[PDB]
Amino acid sequence: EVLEKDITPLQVVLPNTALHLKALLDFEDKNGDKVMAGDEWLFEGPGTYI
Amino acid sequence: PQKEVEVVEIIQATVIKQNQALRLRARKECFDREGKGRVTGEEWLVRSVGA
Repeated sequence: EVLEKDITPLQVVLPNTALHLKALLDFEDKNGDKVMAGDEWLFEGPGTYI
Repeated sequence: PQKEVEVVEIIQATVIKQNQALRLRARKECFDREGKGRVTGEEWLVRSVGA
């Protein structure tokens, strides 16, 4: 177990900004509907992504 | 002073004399004092006298 990426702050988004969340590898989201290997969606405004 | 909160800045209330008004520009979608929905960048005017 090697620490790939060291300690870092979280990623908080401003109310009038968004994140271009692109899936790198095929996976299933928490709601579980479907995601391609290369889908792109938009993390919305005020909040914080995991 | 808590650990979960941070004081971004101190804001001195701007004095508005009579026959004067303030031009407010909203940085985000929000409401105002009266209850009018303000979108980002939409400048409005407040004519209330005082501070």
